[PDB]
Amino acid sequence: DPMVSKGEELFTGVVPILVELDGDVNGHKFSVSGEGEGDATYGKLTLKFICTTGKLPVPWPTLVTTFLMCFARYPDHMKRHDFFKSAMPEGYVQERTIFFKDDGNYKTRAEVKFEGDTLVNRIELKGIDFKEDGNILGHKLEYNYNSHNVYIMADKQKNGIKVNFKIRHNIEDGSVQLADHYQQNTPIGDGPVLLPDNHYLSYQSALSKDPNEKRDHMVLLEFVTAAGIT
Repeated sequence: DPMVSKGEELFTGVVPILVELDGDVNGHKFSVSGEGEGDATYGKLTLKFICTTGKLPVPWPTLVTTFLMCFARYPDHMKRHDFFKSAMPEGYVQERTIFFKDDGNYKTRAEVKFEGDTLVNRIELKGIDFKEDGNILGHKLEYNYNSHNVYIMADKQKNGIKVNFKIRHNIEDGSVQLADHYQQNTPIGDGPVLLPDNHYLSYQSALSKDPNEKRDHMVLLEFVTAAGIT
């Protein structure tokens, strides 16, 4: 399939990644930069993020889903369903509204595309209605992350896809904070894209720190694999 071979071709080796994010949550403005690489053949990503404006006003775990589905590993028999890579190199826009249960919500807009040989993810984030002593602004989330499934379905009306899933953030008291994610992806180019049948992506994530880094940061490792179609 010429289309599959196209995107595939762009992600055959290790691809350098650049991440830039500008956010504002409850009047607190901040910026974050991230770098790393992705290897779609194995569905692996490795990134290091640094808050360049000082201390991050929100917990790092809350930004994991915001900070690259195009690096997912799609089994051979599911390659014709890989919307993410078919939209490259022009890219796609990834929009979300993340609802934190009993708390505020994030509104994000990201552009994911190639700039030379580098995959860039430019993000704008707006957080509103957060409680001053809730789990987010109160920094009560643990520095860890659970495994989750992301459900994908076509949105032929917009020549793109709709995505939905719930994240469970562990709270320091043993309880959990739910984050409902509503997502929409549309291509940037006018070119054709692959619209998939219903399926999902399994995500495994591990968070760490760089013992040598004095700046507020986060090291993220992700494993992503497509599934749901026999």
